[PDB]
Amino acid sequence: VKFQVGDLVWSKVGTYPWWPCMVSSDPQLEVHTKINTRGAREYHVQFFSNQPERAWVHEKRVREYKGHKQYEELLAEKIRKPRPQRERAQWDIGIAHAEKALKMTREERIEQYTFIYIDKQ
Ligand SMILES: Cc1cc(=O)n(C2CCNCC2)nc1-c1ccncc1
Repeated sequence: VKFQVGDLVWSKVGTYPWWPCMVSSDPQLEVHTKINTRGAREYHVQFFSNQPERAWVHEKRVREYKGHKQYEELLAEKIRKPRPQRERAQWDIGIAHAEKALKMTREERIEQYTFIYIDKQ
């Protein structure tokens, strides 16, 4: 376990670009990390965005978030993929939240950003 609740990370999931996240406890499993069905470690993350979403992400697809300018370094891990405008606008919102979160303590971030989960009736 390298990440704890409230840690800021970048996550690379499916078709999406590296995305700013906050590690959090899964509302059902009450853990922020687990070993998956293939025996690999995963972390539970909240994606910063105007659209709250969460996911379990494989540890190899998670990186410590040091700042928005680290994005170029992640791509370096000349040819470049373009990015759709709608997705870029959502990513810019997520980054603005991540940058604000970076200036907070882990306790302040947990209070400010942890999602509220409502059971579907
Ligand atoms: C980056 C990203 C990766 C991902 O796998 N998902 C899924 C989460 C679960 N629901 C279906 C999308 N959403 C996002 C995302 C994108 C923009 N705003 C919020 C979240």
